[PDB]
Amino acid sequence: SELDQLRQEAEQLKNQIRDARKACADATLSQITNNIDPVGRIQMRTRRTLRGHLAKIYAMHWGTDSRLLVSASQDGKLIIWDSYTTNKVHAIPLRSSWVMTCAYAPSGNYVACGGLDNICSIYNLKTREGNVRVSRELAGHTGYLSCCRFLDDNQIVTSSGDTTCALWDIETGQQTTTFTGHTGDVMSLSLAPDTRLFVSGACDASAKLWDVREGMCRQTFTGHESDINAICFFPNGNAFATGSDDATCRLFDLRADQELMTYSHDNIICGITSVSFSKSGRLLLAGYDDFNCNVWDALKADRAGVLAGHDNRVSCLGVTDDGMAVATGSWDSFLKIWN
Amino acid sequence: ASIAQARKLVEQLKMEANIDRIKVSKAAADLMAYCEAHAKEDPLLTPVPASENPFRE
Amino acid sequence: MVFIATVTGSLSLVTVVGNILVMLSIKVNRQLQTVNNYFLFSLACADLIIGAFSMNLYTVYIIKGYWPLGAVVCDLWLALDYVVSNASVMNLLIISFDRYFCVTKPLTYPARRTTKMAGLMIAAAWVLSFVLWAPAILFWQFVVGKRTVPDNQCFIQFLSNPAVTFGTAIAAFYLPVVIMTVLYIHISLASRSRVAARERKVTRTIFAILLAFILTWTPYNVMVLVNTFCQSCIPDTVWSIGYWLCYVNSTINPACYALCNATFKKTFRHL
Amino acid sequence: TLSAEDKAAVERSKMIDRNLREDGEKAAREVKLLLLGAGESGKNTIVKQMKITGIVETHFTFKDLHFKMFDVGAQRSERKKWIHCFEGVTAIIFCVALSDYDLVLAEDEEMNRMHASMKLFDSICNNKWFTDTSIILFLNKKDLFEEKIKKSPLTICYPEYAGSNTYEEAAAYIQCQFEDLNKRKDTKEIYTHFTCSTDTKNVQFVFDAVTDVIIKNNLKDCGLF
Amino acid sequence: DVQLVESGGGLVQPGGSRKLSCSASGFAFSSFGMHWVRQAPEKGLEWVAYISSGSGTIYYADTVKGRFTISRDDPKNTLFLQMTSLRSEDTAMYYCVRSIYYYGSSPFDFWGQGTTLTVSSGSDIVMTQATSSVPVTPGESVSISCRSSKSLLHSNGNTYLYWFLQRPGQSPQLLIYRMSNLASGVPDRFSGSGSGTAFTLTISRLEAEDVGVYYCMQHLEYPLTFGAGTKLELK
Ligand SMILES: CCCCCCOc1nsnc1C1=CCCN(C)C1
Ligand SMILES: CCCCCCOc1nsnc1C1=CCCN(C)C1
Repeated sequence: SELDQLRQEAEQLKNQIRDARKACADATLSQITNNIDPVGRIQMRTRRTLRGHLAKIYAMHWGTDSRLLVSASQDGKLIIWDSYTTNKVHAIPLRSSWVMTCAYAPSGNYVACGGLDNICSIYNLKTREGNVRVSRELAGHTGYLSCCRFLDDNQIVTSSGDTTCALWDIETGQQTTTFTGHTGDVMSLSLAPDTRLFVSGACDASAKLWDVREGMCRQTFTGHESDINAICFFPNGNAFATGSDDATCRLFDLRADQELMTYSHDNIICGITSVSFSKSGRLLLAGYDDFNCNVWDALKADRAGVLAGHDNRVSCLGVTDDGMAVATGSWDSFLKIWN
Repeated sequence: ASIAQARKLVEQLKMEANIDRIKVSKAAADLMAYCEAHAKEDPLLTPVPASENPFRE
Repeated sequence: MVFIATVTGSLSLVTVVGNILVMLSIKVNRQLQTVNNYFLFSLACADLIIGAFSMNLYTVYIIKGYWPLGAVVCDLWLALDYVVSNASVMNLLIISFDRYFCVTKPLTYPARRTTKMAGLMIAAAWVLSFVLWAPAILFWQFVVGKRTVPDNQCFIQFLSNPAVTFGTAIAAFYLPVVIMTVLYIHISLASRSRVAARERKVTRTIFAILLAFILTWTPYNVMVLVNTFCQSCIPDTVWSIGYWLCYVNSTINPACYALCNATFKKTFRHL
Repeated sequence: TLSAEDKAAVERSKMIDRNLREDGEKAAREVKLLLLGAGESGKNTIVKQMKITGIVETHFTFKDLHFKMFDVGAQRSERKKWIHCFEGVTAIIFCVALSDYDLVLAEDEEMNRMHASMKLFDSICNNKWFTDTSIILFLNKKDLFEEKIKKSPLTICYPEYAGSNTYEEAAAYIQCQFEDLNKRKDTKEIYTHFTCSTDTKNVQFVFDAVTDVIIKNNLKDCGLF
Repeated sequence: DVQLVESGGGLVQPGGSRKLSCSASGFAFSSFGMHWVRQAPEKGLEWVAYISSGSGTIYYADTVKGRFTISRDDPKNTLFLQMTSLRSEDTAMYYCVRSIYYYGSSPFDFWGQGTTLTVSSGSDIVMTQATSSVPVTPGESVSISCRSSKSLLHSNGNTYLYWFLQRPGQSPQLLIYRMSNLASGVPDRFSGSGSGTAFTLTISRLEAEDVGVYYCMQHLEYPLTFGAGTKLELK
C-alpha cells in the first residue's frame, strides 16, 4: 500500500505548490506594464548574408567578441565566420554529419558540436599547427545531444535525448555531474550569466532550474502544452523564456516560481524553434516554422516586428553580447545578420 | 521496485515546496526596472547612428 | 482596323506576360534556380524578344498594307527576328538533348553537366543562330550587288535561290525536328520502370510539346518549299497565317515547358 | 579598400569556399539510404550482406555507385524530434521479418509483431517529411516463413484472410497488406523484395530501385514529370 | 613540433644561379603563406618575397624583382627560391617565415634557422629606429621606440606593426603583432603601444635572455619594410 500513499503525498505536495504559487500571484505583469510606453515598430534589415553551407543549418552560437560566430550544418561542416566582412575564418569537417548543436567557448579557444552520434566533440581552434583538430570526444550520453554550452575552457554542460543533462570536465573526459528528473527528451538549455544555474526545457512540457555545483533541481516550471524546444534567460538572471510546439512563448520568474507572461497570437499555429532576448531584455525574439521570426515586447506581450528573410524554417537564432545584431540560421542553408 | 522512484519524487517535491517566494508584483517591477535601466544601451530597441553600426557602415 | 490590332496586341501581351512571369518565377523562387531551368530562362528571353518586338512590327506591317518604316529597319528587324527565333529552336534542341542525357544516363550526366557546360551550350546555340542568320540577311545585298526586294515591302531576299533556301530550311527546322522526335521517343522509352502512370504522363507531355512545335513550325516551312518550287502559287494571307503560327509558339512555350512543373504552377498563382 | 592582411584573409575565405564546393559536389554524388524496421527483423543480416551507440553508418560501393546507409535503431529517444534530419535521403529501406507473423511482442503482451511493423511502416510512410521519398521494402526470412506456414496458419495475424495456406498466397497477402498502407500512392513508390540470402541479389535490387528513383527525380527536375 | 629547415646556401660567383629550399615539418604547410627574408652579414632584416597559401598571390621586393622566383610544393612541404643573375649585394642569411592570415591570427610567428648565401666579389614606408644601441642592466624597465613615415593605423581599426627579437646567434622571434597583441609563448613583461606613427615596446624587469636586436616591421602594404634595429647589450 506504500505506492498509493507515496502518490497521494505527491499529489498533496503538488497541491501545496500550486496553492503557494496562487498565494503569491497578487498581480500580473500585464497589469503593471499597462502604463509604460510601447516600443513601437521594430524594422530590422538584413545587413549581412552568410553563404557557404549546403545543407540545413541547425545551430549557431555567437562568440563573446560579438564578431565571430560558429554555425553547424548537416552536410558535415562547422564554420567559424567573421560576421563583419563575411569571411570564413574556419571550416571544420565533422566525423558525424548529423550535428544538432554547436557552441563557442567564452575564451574563444574551443568549439563544441553534438548530434545523433551521442558524442560531444570539443575542437581546439588555437593550435601551433595552424589547423583545427579534435581535442576531446565526450562520450557517455545514450541519446542525441540537443544543446551544449561552455562554462569555461574546462567545463561544459550538455543536454541529451536520454532525458538527462550532464556537466563534464573536458580535461579528463568524464561526466562530473548528472542532472536527472526530466521524463522527456531535453531539447535545449541556457546558462545563467553568473554560470551558477542553468535551465533546461524538455519534451515533458516542463522546464527545470538546476544548480551546477550541487547537482539538484531547484524549481520546476509548467504551463506549456507540448514539447519545449527552446529556452533562454532574461539578462539579469531572474527570469527566463521558453518556446514550445503549442505556438506560444512563456516568460517565467525564478523568484516568484510562476509564469509571468504568454506571448501568443491566433494567427500563429506553428511551433517555436528558438528564443533569445535583446541586450536590455525588452525585446523577445522567437523563431518559428512559418519561415519568419517574430519580435515581441517582453513586458507587454505585443508583437513589435517580423524578421522575414528566410525561405525555410528558422532553426536557430542568437543575439550578440553587446546587442548590436541578431543572427538567424535556417534550413535554407543561409545565415542572416539583422540590425 | 518503483517505490524508490516514488520516494525520490516525493523528496524532490518537498525540496521544491520548501522554498520562499516573493510576490509576482515585486518581480514584475524588478523586470520593468531592469528594462528601463538598460534601455539606452540596447541597439536593437533604440537604433544606433549609422556611423557607429559595424554592420551598416 | 481595331479588331486586328486588338487581337494582336492581346497575343503579344500574353507572350510578354507569360515569359516574364517565367523569368520572375526563376529569379524569385530558389527551388527553381537549377541547371535545367537556365535553358528555360534562355527560351523565355528569346520568346520575350519575339513577342515584344517582332509581333508589333508585323502587325503594323499587316495593318498598313505595306512597310512604312523603311529599308534599314526592315533589314534589322528581319535579322533580329530570324536570329532570335532560330535561337529559340536551338534552345528547344538543347533542352531535348539535356533531357535525353538526364534520362538515359541518370547516374553520371547530372554530375558532369555543370553551370559552365549549360552556359556553353546556351552561348553556342545563340552564336550558331546569329552566325547562321545575321550575315545572310544584312549582307546579302553586298553579295548579289543589288537589292531585289521592292520598297514598301519587307521579306527575305534570298528566297528565290533554292540552294540557300533548302540549306537554311534544313538547318533551322527539318534537322532539329527529327533529332527532337528521336530523342523524345527514346526518352519516353527509357522512362519506363525497369525494377504505369509515369510513362503515360511523360508521354503525354512529350506528345504535347512535339505536337505544339510541329503544328507551329510546319506551315511556314512547307510554304517556303512550295514558294521555291512555284514562285507564284501562294497568296499573301497564307504567308501571314504562316508567320503568325510561327509567332504563337513563343506564346505557348511557357505552358509547354515551364507550366508542366507544379512548382512553376504554384509560383505563377503567387505572381 | 582593404589592407594586405584583409586581402589575404579574403583569399583564405575563397579557398575555403572552393573546398566547401568540392566537398558538396562529392557529397551530392552519393546515395543516402535510411534503414528502418523493428527489432529482430533481419536488419543486421542485411547490413552484413551489403557491407561485403547512436547512429551507425555503413559505406559501400556497388557498380561505381557509393551508398551510405544510416541505421538509427539504437536511438531509443522520441523519433519525431530527429526524423526531419533525414528529409532528403535518396531512399528508405524498411526490413520486415515474415516469421514474426504468429509471434508476439516481448515488451507488450498480446501484441503481434506484424501489427507493430505495420504501425511503424504506416507511421513513416505517411509521415510529413517522407512524402516523396520512395521506400524499399524487404520481407526477410521467407524460408523460415515457408516452414512455419505449413504448421501455423496465417489467420493468427490476419483474421480476415481467406486464401490458401501456402507460401506464395500468404506472401502476396502480406505484401498487399504492407503496400496498401501507402496513402500517397501517386507521389511515392514501394519496391518490395523477398530477401534471397544469395550472392548480390539484395544489393542488385537496391541498385535497381535507386536507379529508378534517380530516373524519376531527373524526370521531375527536367519538368517532364 | 614546428620546424623550418633551410638548405642550398654556399659560395656562388656573380651572375650565377642557385636554388634555396625550405623543408617544413610539424604543421599544416599548405594553409600557411610563406615569406623569404634576408639579413645582410652586418645589417638588418630585409623582406625578399612572399607566396600565399594556394599560390594565388605572389609578391617580390624591388631589389630582387625579375631575378628571384618563389614557389612551393605543398605535397612535399617545401618552399623554393630560385635565384638567377646573382649580385654581390645578395650575400645574406635567408629565412623562410610562416604567416597565416585570418581574423585574430598572428603572422610571422615562426622563423627558420636560415641558410647562408655568399656571393664572391619611392613610396615605400620607412621605419626608423633612431637609437641603435642602448646599454641595459637586468631588472630595469626599458622602452624601445619606432617611428613610421606613413600612418600604420588602418580604417578597420588595426595598426599593422610587428615587433621581433633576434637573440645573438639565433633566428628572429615574433614578440608583438598588430601593435598591442602579445605573441604566443612570449612572457607577459613585453608590452606594445603607439598611435599611428610613433610606437614603443616596453620590457619590464629585463632579464639576461632579452639582450639582442629588436626590429619593428610594418605589414600595412607590400613591400614589407623593417626598422634598422635597436641592440640591447649588458652593462
Ligand atoms: C529561307 C527561309 C527558311 C525558313 C526556315 C525557318 O524560318 C526561320 N528560321 S529562323 N526564324 C525563322 C522564322 C521565319 C518566319 C517567322 N519567324 C518568326 C521565324
Ligand atoms: C490579313 C493578311 C494580310 C497580309 C498582307 C501582307 O502580306 C504579307 N504578310 S507577310 N509578307 C506579306 C507579303 C506582302 C506583299 C508581297 N510579299 C511578297 C509578301
